[PDB]
Amino acid sequence: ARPGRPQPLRGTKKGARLWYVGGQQF
Amino acid sequence: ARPGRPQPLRGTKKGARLWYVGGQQF
Amino acid sequence: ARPGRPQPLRGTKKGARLWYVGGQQF
Amino acid sequence: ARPGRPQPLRGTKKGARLWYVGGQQF
Amino acid sequence: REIVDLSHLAFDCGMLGRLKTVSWTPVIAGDSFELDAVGALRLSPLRRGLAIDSKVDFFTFYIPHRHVYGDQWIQFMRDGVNAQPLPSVTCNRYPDHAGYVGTIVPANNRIPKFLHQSYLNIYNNYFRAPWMPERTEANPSNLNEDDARYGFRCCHLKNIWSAPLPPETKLAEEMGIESNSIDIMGLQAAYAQLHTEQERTYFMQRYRDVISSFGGSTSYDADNRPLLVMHTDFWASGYDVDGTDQSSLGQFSGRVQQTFKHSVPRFFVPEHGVMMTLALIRFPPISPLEHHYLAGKSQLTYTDLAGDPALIGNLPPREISYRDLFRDGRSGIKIKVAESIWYRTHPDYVNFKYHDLHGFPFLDDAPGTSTGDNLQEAILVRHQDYDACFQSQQLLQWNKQARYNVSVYRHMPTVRDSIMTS
Amino acid sequence: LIRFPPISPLEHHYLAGKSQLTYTDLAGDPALIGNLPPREISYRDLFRDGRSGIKIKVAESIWYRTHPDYVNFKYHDLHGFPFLDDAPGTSTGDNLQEAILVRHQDYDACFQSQQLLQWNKQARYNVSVYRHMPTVRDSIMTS
Amino acid sequence: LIRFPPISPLEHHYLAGKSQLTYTDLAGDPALIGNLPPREISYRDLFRDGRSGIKIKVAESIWYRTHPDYVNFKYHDLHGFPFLDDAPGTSTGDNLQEAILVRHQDYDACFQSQQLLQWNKQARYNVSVYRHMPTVRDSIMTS
Amino acid sequence: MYQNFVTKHDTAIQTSRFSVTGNVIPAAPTGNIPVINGGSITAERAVVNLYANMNVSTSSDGSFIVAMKVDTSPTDPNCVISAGVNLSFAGTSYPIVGIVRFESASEQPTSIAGSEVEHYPIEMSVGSGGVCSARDCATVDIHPRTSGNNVFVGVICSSAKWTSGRVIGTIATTQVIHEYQVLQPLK
Amino acid sequence: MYQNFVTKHDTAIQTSRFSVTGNVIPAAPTGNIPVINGGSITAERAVVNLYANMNVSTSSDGSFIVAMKVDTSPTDPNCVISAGVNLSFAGTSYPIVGIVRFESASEQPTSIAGSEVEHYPIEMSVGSGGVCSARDCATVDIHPRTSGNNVFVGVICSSAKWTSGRVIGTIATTQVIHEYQVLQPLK
Amino acid sequence: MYQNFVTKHDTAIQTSRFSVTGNVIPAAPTGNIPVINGGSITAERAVVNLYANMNVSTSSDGSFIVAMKVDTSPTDPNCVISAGVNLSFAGTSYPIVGIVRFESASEQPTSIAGSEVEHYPIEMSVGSGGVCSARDCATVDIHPRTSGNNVFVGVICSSAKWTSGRVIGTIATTQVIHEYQVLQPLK
Amino acid sequence: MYQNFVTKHDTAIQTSRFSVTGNVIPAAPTGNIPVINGGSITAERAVVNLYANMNVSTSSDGSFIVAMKVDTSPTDPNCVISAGVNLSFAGTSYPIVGIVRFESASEQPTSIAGSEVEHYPIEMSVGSGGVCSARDCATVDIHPRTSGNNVFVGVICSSAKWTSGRVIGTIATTQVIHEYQVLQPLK
DNA sequence: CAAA
DNA sequence: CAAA
DNA sequence: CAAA
DNA sequence: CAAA
Repeated sequence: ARPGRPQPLRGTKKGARLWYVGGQQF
Repeated sequence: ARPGRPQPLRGTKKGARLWYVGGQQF
Repeated sequence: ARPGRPQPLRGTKKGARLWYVGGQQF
Repeated sequence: ARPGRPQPLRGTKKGARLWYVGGQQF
Repeated sequence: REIVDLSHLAFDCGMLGRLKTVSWTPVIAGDSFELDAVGALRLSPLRRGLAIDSKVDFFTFYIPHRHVYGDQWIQFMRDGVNAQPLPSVTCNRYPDHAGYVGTIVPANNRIPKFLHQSYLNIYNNYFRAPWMPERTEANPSNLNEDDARYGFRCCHLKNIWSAPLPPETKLAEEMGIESNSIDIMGLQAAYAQLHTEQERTYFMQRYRDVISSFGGSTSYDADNRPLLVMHTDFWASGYDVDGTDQSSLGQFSGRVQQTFKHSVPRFFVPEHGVMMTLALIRFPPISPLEHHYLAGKSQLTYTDLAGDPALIGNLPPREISYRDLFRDGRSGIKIKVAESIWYRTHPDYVNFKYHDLHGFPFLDDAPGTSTGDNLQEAILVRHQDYDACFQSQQLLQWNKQARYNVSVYRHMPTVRDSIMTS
Repeated sequence: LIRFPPISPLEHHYLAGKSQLTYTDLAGDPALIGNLPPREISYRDLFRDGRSGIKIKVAESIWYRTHPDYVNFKYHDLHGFPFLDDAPGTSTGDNLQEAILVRHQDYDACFQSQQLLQWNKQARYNVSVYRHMPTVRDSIMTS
Repeated sequence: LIRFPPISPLEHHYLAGKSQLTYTDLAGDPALIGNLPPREISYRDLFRDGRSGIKIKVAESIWYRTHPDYVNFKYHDLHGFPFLDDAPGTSTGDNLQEAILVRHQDYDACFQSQQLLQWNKQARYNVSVYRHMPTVRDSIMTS
Repeated sequence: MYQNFVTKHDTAIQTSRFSVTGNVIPAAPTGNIPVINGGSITAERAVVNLYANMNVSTSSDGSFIVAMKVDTSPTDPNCVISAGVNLSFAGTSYPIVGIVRFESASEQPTSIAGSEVEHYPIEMSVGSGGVCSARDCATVDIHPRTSGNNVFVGVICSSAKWTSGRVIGTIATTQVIHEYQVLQPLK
Repeated sequence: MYQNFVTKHDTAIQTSRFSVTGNVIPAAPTGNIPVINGGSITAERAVVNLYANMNVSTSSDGSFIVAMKVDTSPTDPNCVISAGVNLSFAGTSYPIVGIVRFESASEQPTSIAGSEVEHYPIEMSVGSGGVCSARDCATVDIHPRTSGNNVFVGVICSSAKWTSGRVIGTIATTQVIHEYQVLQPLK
Repeated sequence: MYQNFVTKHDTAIQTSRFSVTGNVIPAAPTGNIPVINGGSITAERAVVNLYANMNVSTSSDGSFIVAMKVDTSPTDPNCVISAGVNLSFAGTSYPIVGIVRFESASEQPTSIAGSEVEHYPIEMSVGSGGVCSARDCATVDIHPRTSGNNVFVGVICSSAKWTSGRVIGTIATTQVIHEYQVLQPLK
Repeated sequence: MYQNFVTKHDTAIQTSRFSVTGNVIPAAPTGNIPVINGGSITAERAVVNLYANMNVSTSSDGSFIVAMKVDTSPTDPNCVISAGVNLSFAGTSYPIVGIVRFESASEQPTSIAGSEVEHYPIEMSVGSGGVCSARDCATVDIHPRTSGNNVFVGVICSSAKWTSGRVIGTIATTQVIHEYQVLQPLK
């Protein structure tokens, strides 16, 4: 049981690299 | 610029006497 | 007379055991 | 990410003079 | 050296996945440019309550006019008061068809090249997948309806299917053999060579990355790339408005509404150019139609489940299709992932029931399910995927109102000095 | 005097308007900016629907001394924002003065109902004045 | 697992139900409570609409070891409260197990619209796992 | 003024349309009523265009039906079902309409017994000699009462005294489990 | 009492008006329907005044249309389209109305095939022998389904049995993408 | 139950009343329409009682008008104008009504050219053979479009085929710039 | 669905009822109108049942009235007055109704001069040849304009061409100064 | 309020 | 505001 | 980001 | 929870 008033969920975000795609992609 | 949240205006109210009417009138 | 703003009621929950049913049941 | 609750934007307002118009204009 | 106050406010709005310019300021060689943008960002009214926040990204790049106008610029500057006037480029005969670069199409349906070329350059050097076709559109009129008004599309937030291995990734390297013998010394070089090839394919597709690889460097002028001056980002949260009438009582509408600052530290502008600042709102690619890769495989092999190190480090990539990740996954979309990558990351879950619930910013339809068996099209954010959850895009998907405080020190005579002759 | 800053989704940066960008514009060369005569430009040069008959004389490279407010066209026909959804003085004719002065009709658009005109206020004005003034008694009394 | 405490305006204290109140019930004599065999009673003995075919074996004087929740009958037909407005297992038949397990339909009554079923939740699951795992690079790189 | 965005019936949009021509054989509740749908609308939103001849080969006083297959996915006990009809008859017969619900193990019902039809009256916009109009809805339990059948709903049209003659118009009906989004200028 | 400021249809104000006289040739859905607009309203708010003769040179049972060109600017998938009609016919024919949507690469459609017309029923204020009245609206996808055409909407008027004779009234229709502001005394 | 306090039209209270008897000469839109007001209501709330003979000395298909002078004080671009009519004719002619706006430098217009009249359709309560009823309103720009004239509004009544005969009822119309206060028991 | 608890007219409950039989002598506004109430309802909520013969001993085109005595206690300038009528005539005459207000020093008015009657139009549910129906209300100043009289309100019924014949139905009318409480299941 |  |  |  |  946590007091606070419901907050919307944010980012699904750690260790080393995962995504290699050839260079930087935002 | 004044912070407060809008208040309704009150009385239009000083020096010496102005209203002579014969005696006391409320 | 208690100040607070009305709260919904929770659990109907003590001494020793009451419910024997053969093992653990959630 | 800034906490505050959204405020309406005010004035688009500095260095030296820009507007010469012949004299004072409000 | 005096202060020039270019502070100004702006009211904008755009589609989800697309990258829009929000404020561009021309600068001069010698200018010391500082920018503090502050304001709030929102999204068109939602259908139901709030589900999840959108990640908002703000960027501020600096692009020398030289990058745009080329050698033609060097002359412009060299010839000085003689120089052949710089050419402008064309937009379609519509007011909005200039949006992507933060401006109404001027009276003459033509905007300055640096605005357009910069937007491209920015897009090609930072937003598109390194393997995707480089955007080349000559003029703002070669741009289509959506793009020209809303900005180019960008990639979904990186996940197992939105951030695969470049499609042309080697899945096997063949080496020539005689008939009964093999040059083990050759087989040696063979591998080494492959290495150099992979290193590149995987993360050195851009020249700069290759050089950096040797432990060198490259001016932004080397490969003519916009200079990323500042990049902030945040999550857009808000609140629910409660229904209070006979039929609305018990209903809720989500009003996303986040305040934010985007500050750019004093910056020295070496050559005449543009300071462009763009935004990009996106929703994490949640789908009630996605499942854990392992739940999908039909024949679970040791090589999958076991997670044996000895294997995970020596097998070639794996070719799988969206079918393997979504129930309605398009099978014609093949992506090459890294082995046991499903053990390096867990996918978001949405009970199917939200499947047909209008109002949540989820992908209620397997990514790229209406673009065809084209990977790139699936990876880039289709903003229509969201039309579903907004009560009324009277101001497109999102919109924002902010004040851009800009202070620039520069060699500039005073207005008086300009208007006075003697 | 209540006013709204003249924001317009129809205005653009002067430089985005010029067709032939010359050194004398872009460069921002000091030597020039301090010795050239003013520049005659028309509202057309500042708004897409800018009335061309309205000529204004600005100071050279003044577009480098100030940045204009931006409103994505989309707000163009959105009833409710106090913006100038129509290039200034677009319905007063090729008359500069008329464009410069604030046309209050430009705002009728965004108000749900001017039952009390555009704006309205309620305030108390406290005023104290010292002055040579006989007392009301002295006025009404003869003797 | 979400559940609502089994409150029913149709349940009553066992003792209010018994017709012939015996010493062995009311008295609560220890000597007895510890040596008698269990007691077979039916749901009829606990609810007004209690299904009589449902027999349960309780411990003697167990009604003295626990008090039941009360709901004025009036809430009986009031749509909106998560109570069991119908004696448990009243529509599953003379089957005990079926009465004991939670019938979620017993609740359809109080929800304005199960567009997201009875309940629903949104949470973030932060998971950190240490494990022998080559790096993605090591997986994609051959040499 | 302010545009009204609420309505008792939202006519399906681009889908679920079937045109029906030919002879419509009205019937009495003592027999089997004609369900003029062979290609019965599915999505449970149905729009049916009428351009046929109202023929009295059977009884002079009867009723014909237009129906759709109820989507039973929703766990909600029952949802709203709206209908919007506009029929113009040649032969003055004082038409009449309403909403109905009936089950059948058959996927494409051609006719349904009258003693197997449930009625739900609705405010009739008009009921003149040759034109009935109505745009309304009603509450209907959407789950099959007999383990096995498919649930059907639709508008029924009756008359105390029919009259051979061409009939024209539209019969729209929908199960509200979705409210069509719409540009509301002020949001 | 309190004045009601909501309404299913706001009749265009000073603009978009066209008067139409002459012969109106009703047609059957098997052929091409008459779109009595040569100077078809644009702003997607249309007011059409009728003072013509309802002639039956073709079939006795048909329908004619009044239309307007939908503004497709809005990114919203679809918006509301309201209509307000008042027609008084001489020849008793029990009129009938509704809203329709149809596309055509042609800018000023003169007629449209019936198999190319989409219907949207609306509560008819009245549908007497010689006068149909209605003020309602419906939800309609405003984007061209076939890359290239222009989208049209309007009210259609039909009858099971027409009757040569003069017809008079007004046919108003609007695409709600703007709610007209209005003096509300208490704000 | 709860009493409804909203309404599309509030009939003027103690003021603005004029009784009109005599012959009403309906006309066609090609000519000048009869404005049966000599003592035209001012306060821009008008109630007109009818007890006259509908005479066809001119054309058989026409229309007559009842009007009032719009108050132009309000700075608001346009306000609502409601009308409430109840007409019973002897001669079956299927009446019809609506609201109109027209200007004229004349203070007490006796007739107005049809090509100078603007229409605004309104939901007709009823439109039977001998009785039209309606209580509705519409949005109308209240400012004179031509520097100099006075603005007029009112309800117009038309027919495709009139019929000599007595007509009776009431024609009420108002410019909403005031909502009548009213005893609401629960406040 | 959700039950609607608002309404333009609440019919008095157990009180204020009077049955009226006999001959109803409609009259013209030039003469004195028949107020068919001798035992005129008081509580200012009136329900009158009709089962009489519509006789034309006087003029063929007229009107009769049903009224009630307005309670003037309320200090509020004016309150709402609702009416709910349902009349079925034998002789086709296209009835018509509305609300009226008139004063008279007389406690039980038997008839009132037409030039002494104030009209307030109301949306007529229906106005067919033989049946008028209506449930609406209007704003009416409840205080006596002439120091001394009693104020009366009620529904008036008129026709352009009456026709001897039996009439049946109910005439209900009420001065809203009380909203009847009612079981609302969800509170 | 005698601002006597 | 002569950012004289 | 070569988690080189 | 053997309130063994």
